[PDB]
Amino acid sequence: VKNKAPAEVQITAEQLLREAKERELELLPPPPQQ
Amino acid sequence: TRLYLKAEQERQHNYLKDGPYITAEEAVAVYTTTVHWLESRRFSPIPFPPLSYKHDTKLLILALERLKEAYSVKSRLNQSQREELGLIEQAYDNPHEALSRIKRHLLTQRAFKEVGIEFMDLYSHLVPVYDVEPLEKITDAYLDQYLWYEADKRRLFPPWIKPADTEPPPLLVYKWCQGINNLQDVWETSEGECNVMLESRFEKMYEKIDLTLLNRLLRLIVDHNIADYMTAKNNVVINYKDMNHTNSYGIIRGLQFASFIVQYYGLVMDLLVLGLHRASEMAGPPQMPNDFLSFQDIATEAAHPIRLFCRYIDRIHIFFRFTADEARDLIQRYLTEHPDPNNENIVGYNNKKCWPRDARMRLMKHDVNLGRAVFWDIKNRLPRSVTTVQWENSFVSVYSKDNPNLLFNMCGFECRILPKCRTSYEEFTHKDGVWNLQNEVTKERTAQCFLRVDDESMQRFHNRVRQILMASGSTTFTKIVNKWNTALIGLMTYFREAVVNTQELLDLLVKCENKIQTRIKIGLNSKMPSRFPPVVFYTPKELGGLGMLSMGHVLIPQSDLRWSKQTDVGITHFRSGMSHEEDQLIPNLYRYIQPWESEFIDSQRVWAEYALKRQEAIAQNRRLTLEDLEDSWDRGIPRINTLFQKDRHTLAYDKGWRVRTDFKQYQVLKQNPFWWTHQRHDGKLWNLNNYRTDMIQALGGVEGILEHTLFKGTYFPTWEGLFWEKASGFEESMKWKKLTNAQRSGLNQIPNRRFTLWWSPTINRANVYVGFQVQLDLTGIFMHGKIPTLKISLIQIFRAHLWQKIHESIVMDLCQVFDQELDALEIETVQKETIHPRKSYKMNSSCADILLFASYKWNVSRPSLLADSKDVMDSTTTQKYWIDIQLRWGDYDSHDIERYARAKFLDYTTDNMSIYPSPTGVLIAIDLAYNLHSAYGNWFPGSKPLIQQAMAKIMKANPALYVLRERIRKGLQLYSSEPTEPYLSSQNYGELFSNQIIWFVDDTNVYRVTIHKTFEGNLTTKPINGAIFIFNPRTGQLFLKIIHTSVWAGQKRLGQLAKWKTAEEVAALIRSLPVEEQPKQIIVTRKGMLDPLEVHLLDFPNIVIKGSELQLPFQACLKVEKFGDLILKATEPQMVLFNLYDDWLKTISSYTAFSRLILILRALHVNNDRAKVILKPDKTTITEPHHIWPTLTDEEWIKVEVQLKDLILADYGKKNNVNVASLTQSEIRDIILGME
Amino acid sequence: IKGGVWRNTEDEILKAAVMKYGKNQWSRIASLLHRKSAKQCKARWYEWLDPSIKKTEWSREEEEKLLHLAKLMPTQWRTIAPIIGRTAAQCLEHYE
Amino acid sequence: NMLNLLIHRKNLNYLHLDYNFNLKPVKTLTTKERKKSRFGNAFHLCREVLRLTKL
Amino acid sequence: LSEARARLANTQGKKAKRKAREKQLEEARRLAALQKRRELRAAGIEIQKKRKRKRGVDYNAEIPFEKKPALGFYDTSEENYQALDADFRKLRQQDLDGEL
Amino acid sequence: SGVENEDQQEVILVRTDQSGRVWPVNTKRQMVSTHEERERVRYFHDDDNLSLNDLVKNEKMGTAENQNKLFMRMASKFMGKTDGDYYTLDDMFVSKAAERERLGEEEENQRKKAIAEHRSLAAQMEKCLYCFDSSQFPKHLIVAIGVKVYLCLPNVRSLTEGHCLIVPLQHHRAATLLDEDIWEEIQMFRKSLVKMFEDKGLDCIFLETNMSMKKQYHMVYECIPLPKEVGDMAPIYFKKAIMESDEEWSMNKKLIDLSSKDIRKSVPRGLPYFSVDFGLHGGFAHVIEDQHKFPHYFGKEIIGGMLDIEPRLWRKGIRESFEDQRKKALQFAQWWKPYDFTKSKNY
RNA sequence: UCCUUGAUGAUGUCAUACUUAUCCUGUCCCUU
RNA sequence: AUCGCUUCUCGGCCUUUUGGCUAAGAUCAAGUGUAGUAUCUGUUCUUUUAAUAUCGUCCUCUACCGAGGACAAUAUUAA
Ligand SMILES: [Mg+2]
Ligand SMILES: [Mg+2]
Ligand SMILES: [Zn+2]
Repeated sequence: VKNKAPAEVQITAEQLLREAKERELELLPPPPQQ
Repeated sequence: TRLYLKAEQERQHNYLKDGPYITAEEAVAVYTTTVHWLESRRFSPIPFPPLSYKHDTKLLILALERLKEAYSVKSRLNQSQREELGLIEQAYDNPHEALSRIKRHLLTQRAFKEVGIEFMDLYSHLVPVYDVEPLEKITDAYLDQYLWYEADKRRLFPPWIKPADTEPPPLLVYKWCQGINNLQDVWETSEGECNVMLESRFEKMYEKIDLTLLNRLLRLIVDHNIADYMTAKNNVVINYKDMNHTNSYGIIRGLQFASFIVQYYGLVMDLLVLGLHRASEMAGPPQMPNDFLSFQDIATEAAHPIRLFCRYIDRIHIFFRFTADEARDLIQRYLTEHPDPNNENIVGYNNKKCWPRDARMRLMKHDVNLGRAVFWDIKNRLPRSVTTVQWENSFVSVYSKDNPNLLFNMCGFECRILPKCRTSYEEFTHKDGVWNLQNEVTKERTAQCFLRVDDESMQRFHNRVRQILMASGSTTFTKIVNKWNTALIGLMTYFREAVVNTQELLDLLVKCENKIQTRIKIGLNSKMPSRFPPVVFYTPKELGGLGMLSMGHVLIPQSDLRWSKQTDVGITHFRSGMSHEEDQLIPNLYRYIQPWESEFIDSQRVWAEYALKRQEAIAQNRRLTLEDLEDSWDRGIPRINTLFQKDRHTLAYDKGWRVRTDFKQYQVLKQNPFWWTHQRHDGKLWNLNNYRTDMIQALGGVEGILEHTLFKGTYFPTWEGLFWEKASGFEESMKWKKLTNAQRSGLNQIPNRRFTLWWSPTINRANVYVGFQVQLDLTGIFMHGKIPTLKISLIQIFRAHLWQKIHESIVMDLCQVFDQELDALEIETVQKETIHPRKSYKMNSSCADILLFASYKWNVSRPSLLADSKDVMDSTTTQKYWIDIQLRWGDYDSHDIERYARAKFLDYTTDNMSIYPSPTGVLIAIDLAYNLHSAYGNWFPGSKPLIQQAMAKIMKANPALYVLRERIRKGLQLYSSEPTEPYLSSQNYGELFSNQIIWFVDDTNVYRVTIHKTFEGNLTTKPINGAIFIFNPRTGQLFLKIIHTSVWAGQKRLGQLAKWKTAEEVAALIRSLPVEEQPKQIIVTRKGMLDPLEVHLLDFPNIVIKGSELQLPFQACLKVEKFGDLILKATEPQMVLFNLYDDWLKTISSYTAFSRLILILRALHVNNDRAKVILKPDKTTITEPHHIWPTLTDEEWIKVEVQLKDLILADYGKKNNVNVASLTQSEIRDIILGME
Repeated sequence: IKGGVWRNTEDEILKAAVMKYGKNQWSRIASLLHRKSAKQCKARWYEWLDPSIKKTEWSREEEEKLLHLAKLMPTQWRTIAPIIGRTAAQCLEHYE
Repeated sequence: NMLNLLIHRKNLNYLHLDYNFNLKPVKTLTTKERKKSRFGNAFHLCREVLRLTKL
Repeated sequence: LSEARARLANTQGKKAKRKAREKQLEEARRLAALQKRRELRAAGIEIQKKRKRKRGVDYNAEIPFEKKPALGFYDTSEENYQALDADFRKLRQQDLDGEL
Repeated sequence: SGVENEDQQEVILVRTDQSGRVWPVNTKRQMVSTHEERERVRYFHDDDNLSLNDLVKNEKMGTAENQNKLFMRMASKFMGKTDGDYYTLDDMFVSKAAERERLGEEEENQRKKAIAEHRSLAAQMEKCLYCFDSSQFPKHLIVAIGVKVYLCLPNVRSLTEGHCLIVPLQHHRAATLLDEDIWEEIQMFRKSLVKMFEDKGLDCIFLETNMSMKKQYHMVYECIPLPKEVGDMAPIYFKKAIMESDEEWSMNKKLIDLSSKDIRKSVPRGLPYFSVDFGLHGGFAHVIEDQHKFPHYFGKEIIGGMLDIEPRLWRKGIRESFEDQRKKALQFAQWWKPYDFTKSKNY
């Protein structure tokens, strides 16, 4: 059951930027200790 | 476009900085002049569209139709088009919600979303195309419809506002010419009188409409809410890719209602030019307004020098009549304000260089000063902040005692009128380019009008053809030709008779026609060298041609007028049009398109004639019929057939549609040549069936056209019911949704495949392409050149070794014909060689396709043809006889099969590369492309009438040739109802009773269903036991095969495999039956079984399968209670035997018994209850359990036959309301036996 | 089947997408917000999300210049709006 | 001999010049073999001059 | 919101993403061939391999495009440098490169 | 043949061609070897498997495309670019005769015929207003029931007064796709509705609109009665609107005349044909190409335009009271009581 | 000094659920 | 105060960082169904008949060898 109600957090753009910084889809892992 | 928007942001900024240009004294003058005009005409202002307006849904339907016409040509749509069509369909499906929405936007909305701009490139100038939001566009379109309807009711626009509904632009020029002629003493120059013709424009009329003053004038006209909407709508943001500005000064041309604003602002400036007095004299009184070029009195005509005045959208045309006093006074004023001491007015004066030297305007000082002075006086009447009039864009022409001509140019063509009283010296009338325009009072021709096409319209047509040659869908050959035909008929049906008087336009037509033909040829690559056949272009699109129209003197060669046919006698060569003539010259369009003067004379005639016809047809009380209407179908100014438009009652509310279609150029990106007309109101206005008909007659007739094609390769008996099928090609969803226009660089000739296949016996000729002429792969096809899609077609037609299999199927069939005629001729045994299989596609040599082994000797004859008669002679050549079988693929140059046969005989028997066992054999040549066959060789007695009948049989029954023909029809997508396999239809019924074994097969009662109601009430469908009815019409033996319900476990919805189970059971029955009782013919009642049985009897190749037009009542035989109880009570499939001729053949002929049985079964099918009563009237009459029908003497059989005959005939006459006492015997036969 | 009412989530994704892609790539921003087109994203930006749009209360000299320009340029809110420094919709609404 | 020594030096073993100076591929060629074995107007023009002389 | 974060994170195109995966695959096949060669040298099997390239082996063999240091006014023929300590029981691939 | 157990049942895998004949369906590239010693001996990969009788079979059973299967594959990416001469599209086509992936042609064909075709048919069948055991099926607009066809009344506000339908029991999609027994039973209903409407003083127009034969709509045969002073003008309106119909510069010579020949032997089995009939005398026919510039209604637009009816009636309909207003069938039944031929039990 | 060789079977397989170089689309619902 | 080590704050280096051009290069859209691949869960091997295909001897041909034919059971699957 889905409820329509005005929230409290009210997600913003800088929250999207901060949660987008931690995705890390371009940081290759370092080579293993050989 | 980027430079234009830089300059346009500059202009809007300079307007917001430099204030109004309008100089408010001048704006008060404009406003006050408009107020005095509107109170002079007693104008009633347009209200807000009312809440219960009775005409509102009509105008809404009209506006939605005009918005839907924009996205009709294309089929690629983005999101904005999808939203726009969704809103149009919602406004159809709920009109009152849409009208509430429109009226709510008209009351409230005043800020609007941004509009887009792009430019249509017309190659000489650019046209703005505006992109408005869909909701706004619907509201604007309804507003435009309402404004034009209320403006035409209230008579807002006087008749000089020229794009009016009941006037084509050539009718406008014609009315202008006869209005000049019908002015009082207009050509007299005796006391000193001048005529002046000024033609100019309002240079930046659109660009300079101040929106505040526009609000003021619209609040004079319409309600203040409507005027505020129309003013605030013009002030939007214009976007292009980066660029955003605000239209603060000009107007937006692309708004749906901008046409109304333009024509009304032009009315205001017409009041500025003419003055209120002369404009009121032209409009007449409001209680009795006059039409366009007519005054109230002769005295009101000559009151002022301005005589005639029209305004096309931003083009001005005034006519002036001056006495010498007024002329000298106005020249004095011009020379006062602008003196000329060096006589330099004759230098900068432009004259028309189209006309010859005697025909142009002379340069006299008085006439040049008068033209410049009249231009000066009209130029001073307009403030440069409102609009201006420039000398470099205008043309003035003065008719005087020194000038015998006045030149003018009103619509897209120019014309000069010359009176007979002035210098003509030869009163002639022969040219169709002229107009003999008569004076009204005297009913005598005073002047001639000479018509040429303007150079700008010629350059417009040339740029139109240049656009056709661009636009990357220009490699489709029907896209090109249809765009060419549309542009050509737009040009001709606009400029009808002015085209032949203009020689440069005719040369331009020939040049552009050769250019688009060269584009098609380069699309086939064709070569630079000529003798490409013009039959592929001008052939109507129904015969597979392009349907290309023509306006140039092109001729077809005499070598194209050759054709042929192979009948039972042999090959017959027919020829078109040979006595000595070369007059085969492509029927070009000017003869078949009526000139405008004939239109204008004929139209009043046919409308008065139709009025009298429907007046006498309503007093005689009959509704109008298609014949008397067909007398005058394609004739009239609005074209009499327009009275039968789908909706005439809603087109009575569509006003102002000329200017609306002329301003669709700023809304729609597509340019149409019919910007001046529309078929909804004006009619079709051209008809080309005579043109198409004698195009077919000029190319050589239908027979002479189709010999250029692979029509003979398709092997249809006739050409009549052939329908083409562009709905199943590769242009499909994958092609439509293919994204990436570089796809259309390799796959660009794949639309052209069918065309290239169809005309392939002329494109792939030696005399069209000088070429290396390689042989195609496993074929006897030689490809001349590298035609882009022909090889794909010929590989897909001859897929999986079709030449080899056709060859070894004709060899085997001809051997099998020789395998049964041993004891008629002199034989021992026929034998088939096993040569290398690479001999079918070997043109240089061949070896031996059969070898005969004659008993003693054969005095054969001599080499002759297959279609020769006589002359048996020389030496005997024991034991040896060879035939060869050559398969060729002929073209138009070389498909004479007899000449080919004798040529290959004389080339193969007289060399060392091909070695034959004997010198006494024959080769048989077959042209697969034309289905021709012949032979040439040594014919021994009793062989030629065998080979004639044998080849005639094999050329229509070979299963390999069937695969060839069906693959050709497959690749050509060409279909046919009216010819089929020849049925049993009427005349073949006598052949039912021969010595052969013939079957009737009826599967009508196989898949029978019973419907019953469930607990839901919803009706469901359950099967019952069915049967297959097989009947002998020559013995009477019956095969009843009961089809049980169990098989139907597996679909039980629509079935569709029933036909297949029936064909499978018939094939299994013939398989179990011995070879003595196998049928020769199987004739089926239902045509749908003709294809499955022919599949399942491929193991039995000797069975002919025929359909019946003559239907038989064999379904009624299972209505009998014995058969019904045998079927419905059964639980196992079984074959039951019967005989419906019960004991009749002891005393009756098979056909009499069959006719009696058809009478009985048809009476059971219709009479029922009454047939059973009449056939069983007495208890003492009995029937035997080994039989079906009662034992009767022959007279009793005659009695019951006459009775059931009356049962059939009376019920036919009852169900068709016809008398049975007037029927002829053939009609009675067609009622009883089959169906007429 | 595009548009409707704008929620806070779509507007914050629109703000972050203008921060990433700029004010000259609206079809890359409208690919990030379904049921909203590029014209709708551009209009929503310039009409409620540009930080030059004065969402504060109208002062006295602003509404005086508003009445002067609206008497001075009748129903020309796209022309009046850059002079008094408000959105044309806000300008029209406050004039009414 | 000159023309098929030019063929055999370019390692184009999948082509065949017959004795009447027709150049035909022995097999069906890949995209790389077809891009490799495309001759110009010099080779083909000399081949056709030799075809005329052999006629 | 998930697509919003995943598209605000990305900056790389097709070729950069295939080259990063190709670098990881090259590292994996290098460690695999290293393990195979280390086993073949540990048990002791002297299978030699091939090389088919014009350049590339010129790096360890000698000084690639060697320029001699220009000589003058001071004798420098006597002095020399001391080679690096091998120490192949502590030394790692990370150690030669230095910390990231 | 194949089974395809569609969630419980068994459906026999069958394929339809363009001509609507229903056929039972039986159940890296390596560039195979298209040559011999120096000589070209076969093009496709299976040129030596097909016998002549097998070619006759595949020509009779085969659907009418044979170009599209190759054109779809070579229309794709990485196919190279046609550089004018020496590599045309003709020899690009030859180079794509590779080795199919172990009866992959068979699997794809089977998959298309079975799963796609069956799904489309089922979807049409379940949402069909006709074909009795369906989902919507108002069931009280039924007036008649025959051997294989019946009379129905439309689901919407019914453009004219006695608007009725002649509908078969099964999906058949066309009249040319019908067999003669179903067509002769439709003509009996036609000859009865003409005689009923003529005795009321009205006239008859029988429409049949068949769009593209790949969407599987049910066959319906319209009957729209309108007054005799309007029905005498009815051939003129259709003669005018059929020639000013579908795309200009057509191929097939618009306005086929069916007065003597009739529909079955006038339009071939397989292609769309809007057709019109005026009472008992046949009217006109029009083979439909360009399925976007031809409305799917087209006949009620002309009839509702000559009767001056609003456009909501013909496009999208107006729904009625689901039992109350749809008891016009009571009025239609007392009209059709003397003219019923589908029974004799009237004792 | 736990023993301490010249070497032709081992971990699988099947089913279900989640995402394509295939598959088919040019397409619609529902109340006043 | 001076020198050294360790917290803490901050300034300057931080272009060490956005590595071209064209018509903002262009355009802007989806749903369903099947097939294939991967992952997870559950449970199995080693130590008579039917269908299809084809070393010894004898004969003939050609220069001990080769080819051709005939003859003698063999292999697979299921109960
Ligand atoms: Mg990309
Ligand atoms: Mg390229
Ligand atoms: Zn149905």
